[PDB]
Amino acid sequence: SVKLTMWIMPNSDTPDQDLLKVVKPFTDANPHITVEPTVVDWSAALTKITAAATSGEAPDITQVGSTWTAAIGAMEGALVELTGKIDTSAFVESTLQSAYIKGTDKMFGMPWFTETRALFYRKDACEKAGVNPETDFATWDKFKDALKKLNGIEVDGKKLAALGMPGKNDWNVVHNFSWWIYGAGGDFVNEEGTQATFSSENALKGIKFYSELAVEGLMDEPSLEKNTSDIESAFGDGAYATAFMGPWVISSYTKNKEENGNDLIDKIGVTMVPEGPAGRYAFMGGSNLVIFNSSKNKDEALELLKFFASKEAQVEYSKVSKMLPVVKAAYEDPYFEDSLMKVFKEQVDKYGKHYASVPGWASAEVIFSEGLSKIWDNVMEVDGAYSYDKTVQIVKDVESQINQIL
Ligand SMILES: OC[C@H]1O[C@@H](O[C@H]2[C@H](O)[C@@H](O)[C@H](O)O[C@@H]2CO)[C@H](O)[C@@H](O)[C@@H]1O
Repeated sequence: SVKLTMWIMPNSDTPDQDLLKVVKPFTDANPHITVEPTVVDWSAALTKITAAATSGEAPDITQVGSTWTAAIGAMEGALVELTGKIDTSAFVESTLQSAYIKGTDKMFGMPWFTETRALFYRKDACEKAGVNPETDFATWDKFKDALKKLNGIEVDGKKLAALGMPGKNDWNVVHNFSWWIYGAGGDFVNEEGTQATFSSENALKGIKFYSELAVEGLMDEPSLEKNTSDIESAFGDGAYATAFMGPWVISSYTKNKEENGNDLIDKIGVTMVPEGPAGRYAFMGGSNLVIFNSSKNKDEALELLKFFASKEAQVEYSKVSKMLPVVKAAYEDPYFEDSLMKVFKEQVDKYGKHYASVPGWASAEVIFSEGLSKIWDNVMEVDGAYSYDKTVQIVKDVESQINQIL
């Protein structure tokens, strides 16, 4: 029979089992097609996918970060063009921007799932600090005042940091700055996506406001030396009062309770990111699916992508992974009325903003990760006292690099 291979990026402790649970109805209905997933770590995925495209040794299908689709699709003869092959009228319209190469009419990926980053908070810590989560995180200024109340108060048998966020180089370095830049009134690029603009006065204002939360002692400075994975685990172990995280962590914390009784899942809530002077904006990300032009089973590969876009598969994928569907009909299922999941859906719908879907963006994220993390080294006073002037110089240099890539 036809043996389809596909690469997936992990966001759970059992990536392959989860995937096989979703595709079992497809293999049942199509007995002559089998699906075998192979996990590729996030840090290695961009290089591994790029090498697969240029060399011609690839699986049939791979997951791709939504923000990388245009970079891979723009590579001569790398991907099967999907424009006209997938019925996109059933998708959440906003999810389609990252499936195309901006400015062209060429679609090289299919939207698979969506995610955003929301504000997790500890209900018990807020009660002790006199913070009302419903209202006190609503704006930048209220958020900062709430962190001041939370900072260093003893909950149970430890002093909690008010906000825990990672600072080490991973792909989330830029994502975690994005909505602060947006909320300040700035953007990474011009409307056309051909010019970097995050050294504007407003972009710098958002960068300054967020990074100086750590200067002012409201962020756990030691956590800035760690990556997203470590902060997610630390929050699940009760280390912080608040953290901005994606919805998949809810699955981790639920499993922690089942496996050892860690009750952390029972004393957290989630609210939308605080509103800045520009209005409310949120990070919109997720992943798409692509078919390698080197595939010798392109017919079956397209059948499988269409399955992943089916309502039933979209609903089941969200339940197992906690990611958000990209297909409108999936939200008819009552599972999405859950008090935590509804926050993520409302936030990405009303306020979600995705990066420009341009071929150079994937390369830009490499530079963003290496460049913007130097801001956290400035805050940590590794090499000299903190200085906003140094942050400005870092951002100017990064902007010059990104302009050259674009
Ligand atoms: O920037 C690449 C890619 O990142 C995606 O977020 C990932 C993140 O990179 C990873 O470290 C974390 O553990 O999981 C998240 C969600 O899968 C983001 O969703 C994409 O839009 C983006 O293209």
